[PDB]
Amino acid sequence: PTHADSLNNLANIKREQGNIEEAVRLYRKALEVFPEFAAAHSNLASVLQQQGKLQEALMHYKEAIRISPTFADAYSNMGNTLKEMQDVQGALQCYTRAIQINPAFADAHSNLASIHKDSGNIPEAIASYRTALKLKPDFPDAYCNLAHCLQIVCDWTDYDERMKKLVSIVADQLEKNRLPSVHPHHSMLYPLSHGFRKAIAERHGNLCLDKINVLHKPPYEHPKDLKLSDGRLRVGYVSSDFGNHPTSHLMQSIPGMHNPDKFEVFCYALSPDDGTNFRVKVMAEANHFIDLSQIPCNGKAADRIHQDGIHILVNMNGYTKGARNELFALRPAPIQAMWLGYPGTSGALFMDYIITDQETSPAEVAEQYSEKLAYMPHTFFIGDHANMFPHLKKKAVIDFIYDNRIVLNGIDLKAFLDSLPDVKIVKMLNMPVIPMNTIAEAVIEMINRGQIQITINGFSISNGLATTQINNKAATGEEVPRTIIVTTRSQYGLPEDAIVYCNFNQLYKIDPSTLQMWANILKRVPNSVLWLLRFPAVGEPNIQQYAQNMGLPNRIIFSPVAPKEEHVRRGQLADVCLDTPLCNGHTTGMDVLWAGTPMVTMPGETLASRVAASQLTCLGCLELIAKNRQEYEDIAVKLGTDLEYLKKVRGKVWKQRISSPLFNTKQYTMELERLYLQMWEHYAAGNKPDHMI
Amino acid sequence: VTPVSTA
Ligand SMILES: *CCCOP(=O)(O)OP(=O)(O)OC[C@H]1O[C@@H](n2ccc(=O)[nH]c2=O)[C@H](O)[C@@H]1O
Repeated sequence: PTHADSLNNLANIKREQGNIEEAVRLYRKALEVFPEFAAAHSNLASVLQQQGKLQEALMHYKEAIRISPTFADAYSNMGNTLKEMQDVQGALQCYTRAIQINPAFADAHSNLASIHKDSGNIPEAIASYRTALKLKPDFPDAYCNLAHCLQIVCDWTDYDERMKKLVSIVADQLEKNRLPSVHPHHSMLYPLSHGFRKAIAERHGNLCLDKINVLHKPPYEHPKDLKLSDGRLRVGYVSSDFGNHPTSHLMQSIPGMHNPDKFEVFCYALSPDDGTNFRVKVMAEANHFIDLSQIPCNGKAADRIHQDGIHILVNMNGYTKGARNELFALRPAPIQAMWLGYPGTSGALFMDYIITDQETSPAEVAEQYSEKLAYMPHTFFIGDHANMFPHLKKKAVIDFIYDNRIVLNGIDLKAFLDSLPDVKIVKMLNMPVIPMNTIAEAVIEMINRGQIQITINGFSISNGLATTQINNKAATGEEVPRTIIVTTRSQYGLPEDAIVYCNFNQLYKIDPSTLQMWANILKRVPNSVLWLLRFPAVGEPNIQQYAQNMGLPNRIIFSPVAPKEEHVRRGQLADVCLDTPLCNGHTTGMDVLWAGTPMVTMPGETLASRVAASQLTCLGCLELIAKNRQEYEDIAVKLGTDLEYLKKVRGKVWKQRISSPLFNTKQYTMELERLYLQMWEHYAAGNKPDHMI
Repeated sequence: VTPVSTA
């Protein structure tokens, strides 16, 4: 019993150090000496949970509770295990039981708060975190998770004080070599130093290294040349997001456009098949597709990669949901590169390169990254919009001349227009204009009444609000629409006679400084409106109130989050997109540019704050990039007042989304291929990774 | 319903 206590206490310290194998051995020894040791069972369970041995963990949590029925911490931690098994009901039953046993138990309230947040109940998550902090005022995990909840709903009460405290918490945790409470993916939202952001990432990367060290794997032996692969470079794309996810919406065409004479493409899915066409396409077009979600053990999964003989292993998750960076910690390939899916450094020694570009990641700030910079020649960003939304390549309008009040798009648009009596062609290449006649009145009536669809001259004419009722795969971007679609300002309650500024990002990317810039722009441009999304809806009244305090009178119009195709299509109704400087639109940036909408941006220092500028630079619209806040406001106001200049800039975006490299997936793949061969030839000549420009 | 990039 006292012998068991010493073993348990030692195990606890071994665990804090990341010596997982030794911790497990010691807990098991403690239980051998004292079988009825509830704390030892619970501690062993927690380390088993950390290793992914969820059923074995459960068994030990239950044993702890059988021994001590009021062991609130066992229930709390059992709840986390059930949550990891996707058993939300079981998780809530355990958290609520823990809180019933001990209502003053801060950790349980914090765990309950997290599952509320994950479920989409932000107000209850906020409340539970505030309870946790009331009970234990020094609780870094709860404070930082609360800070993100408040960010999500644009609650900026004591914002500057909150930001200072977050930085203080991180400093203190890094100085004591604890895992920081700010998640790496969230670190770009807070005014932390580049050193601190890199250090956060590094500590999270180290969790993966600790988990793989239990396996006792030697270094893998890596190919020195391309002899076994018939002169083909074997590239492995590892992602949890081959499916309906923004990353597939960016790169689903890339695997299939690789040159099979020089490349062999392996796609390693970390997620099961979600039934979507995105997954179908990558599975069909990759040379090889391997479902690693079927191989939960990271040792056997990493062996699976090494057999395939991969030269370049590409990490598309970083520290996003579904990552299995334990696979990369094992180094099953000689070159390992970060690409596209994660807008930051891994901070980890097991990743060699980050694929970026000179606009996103200039040489100056190379200390921000642990990896070496590998530059793509234009932008590292890419979008599959040309393939997914080819019906948006051309448009027509109805003259109720405006390009963005009443818009038609469709694969068969040309044939429909050719069936109409008096269509006017406005040169920009050109925009057809349907004059106000009986046919135009039929279309406007469909929209006003909220009808799903009509037929004109045998052509199917669809209401853009009803896409999920007509073809749900066309709504998600899984299929191209087979009808002509109508999109109007009146559908979204937008003004017919004023400038529409838009931003379609999640509201967490907005901060007080940003909303102040936007208010300043709106005050300078009479009648204009700012179009935002209910992303989530509970953020709306906070935004509206802070805007009221800055002096804005119904100048901000919210719309619901839409299905993918509608979201992209409705961007055609805006005049100008106002990008979020804190963290730019990434996928959302590509979406707005595909509609022909100019985006004003102010590049910061973080990778996440510079993506929009890189997109615009590739597009060829340097005039939309601001060097400071005054320039951002001046650019936006000029676009909203100088209507000939707006027309020119919109025409430039409309043309250059086709003529520039930005959406050209073939050109991108070929450039990516050149970069892979540089990486390979550099390594084949015995060299360590170095920067590449 | 709307997938996003998340931590
Ligand atoms: C991994 C980062 C993806 O880029 P980012 O611009 O940060 O976008 P997220 O917020 O992670 O994802 C938004 C996601 O939602 C789509 N969308 C937005 C708005 C809407 O009304 N309907 C949507 O379908 C975007 O296209 C993007 O995929």
